[PDB]
Amino acid sequence: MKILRFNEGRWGVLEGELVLETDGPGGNPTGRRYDLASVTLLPPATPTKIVCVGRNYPKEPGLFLKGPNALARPGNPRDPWGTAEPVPYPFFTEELHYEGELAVVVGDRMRHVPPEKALDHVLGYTVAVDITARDVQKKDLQWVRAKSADKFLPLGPWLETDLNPQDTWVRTYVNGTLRQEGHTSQMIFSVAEILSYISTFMTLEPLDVVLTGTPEGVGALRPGDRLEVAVEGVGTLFTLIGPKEERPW
Amino acid sequence: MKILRFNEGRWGVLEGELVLETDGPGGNPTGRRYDLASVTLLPPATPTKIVCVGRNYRLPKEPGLFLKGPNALARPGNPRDPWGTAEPVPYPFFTEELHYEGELAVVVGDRMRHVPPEKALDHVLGYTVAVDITARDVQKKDLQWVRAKSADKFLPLGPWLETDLNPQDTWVRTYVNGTLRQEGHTSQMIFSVAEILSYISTFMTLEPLDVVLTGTPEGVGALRPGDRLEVAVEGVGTLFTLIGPKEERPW
Repeated sequence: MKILRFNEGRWGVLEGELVLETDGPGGNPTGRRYDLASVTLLPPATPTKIVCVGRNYPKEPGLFLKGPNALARPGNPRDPWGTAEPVPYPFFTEELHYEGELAVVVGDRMRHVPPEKALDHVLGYTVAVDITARDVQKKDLQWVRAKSADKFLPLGPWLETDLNPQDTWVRTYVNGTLRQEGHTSQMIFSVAEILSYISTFMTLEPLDVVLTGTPEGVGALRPGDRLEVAVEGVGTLFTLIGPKEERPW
Repeated sequence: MKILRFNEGRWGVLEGELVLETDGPGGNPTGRRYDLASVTLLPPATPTKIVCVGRNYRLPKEPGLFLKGPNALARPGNPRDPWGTAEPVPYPFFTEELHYEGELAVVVGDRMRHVPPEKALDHVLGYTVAVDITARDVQKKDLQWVRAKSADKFLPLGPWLETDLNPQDTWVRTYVNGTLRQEGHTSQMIFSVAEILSYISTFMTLEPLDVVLTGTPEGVGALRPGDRLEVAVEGVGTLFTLIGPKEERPW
């Protein structure tokens, strides 16, 4: 089942081309319905925090954080490039990378949850583009500016509630050209193991977002570049890079 | 004035020993009042994120930064009964090098994006106190300081925020089990509060009620289960917190 957030933070379930509004994620229908093209798609979550895995394609998962300010609206499939929220090419970097990833939206609070019970706390899966500024990532104290600058996390188009996270494909296309491709069965740490690990020291709240890592093929980006990340059984995330920004003031 | 959050996420202003409830932070009074001793003090903010500064007391060219998730927030001890109300910070199973760092904390009032240093402070709602709990061992080995700085309860915050203050003219003092361990004058900050907020805003938009930590003075030492911590910031207040028993295997 596809669950989405749209317009002024509304929730709904996608029924073909019809968006059936619900009271809360996957909740009872309110009675309103909208044509998919007529709504403004939003990241399918309202996270208190975003936890991301490093190399996943290490005795334990490497983790880093992104603030919610990194979230960027996904392009509406009915009009991709005309609606996707642009990721400004930062003035502080010159090594901007992209990383297509499978993303997890937590459904139930998780604290000290064993691997075998981890997926039961998942609301659904969605797609993300972990934007990275590699040049500052090497010289900064921590990856704050490198991974958590504004819009460094396009997320969407919606989440799928029924899926086998360890058996799906992630394909990233840059300007129509396939640049990344990977099978989640090749994950060093499974989604379940990742969520479980995190829960040992950090409680995951309902609707928090967890990035599962990026496959091989990470390349550079240029202003104007158009990205398309398709994840079998989930959906396709459309996002693009905006023009180079100048000095802040 | 002193603004606080209490009970079921209610906001209020402090007058002596009375908490006067308001509609939002510093908002209109509702007409309800409570005795301080009768309410459950909460961290004075509901941050979308917590941005922290690294070394900042007397050298880096730019402020070093790191994040903490809201899960790190821990209730401040109520000044009317400190040790009996403060939310304990469990001594984690994953570390054996837990350290304390008392710090001045800032609570953002108005959204900040590309704000120059000279306009920074005008966007501040107020100032409060914090203890940046740190697990030093994992901090050296892990990929990033996630469990080193963002483990549950790694951020006691409170007791409340002060709206009227000169951030660069106050003292931060940390006491452990009745003994002074840290003492720093904020005028000795490498980066001023205004510069820190400004810097952050050049790439990261700060939302209303986000929290920003401004670094810690010398005196960072090791903690032990049962330690009673007090961080006093002149003109702001005193944050009371404590370390709980060491935890064992997660499951």
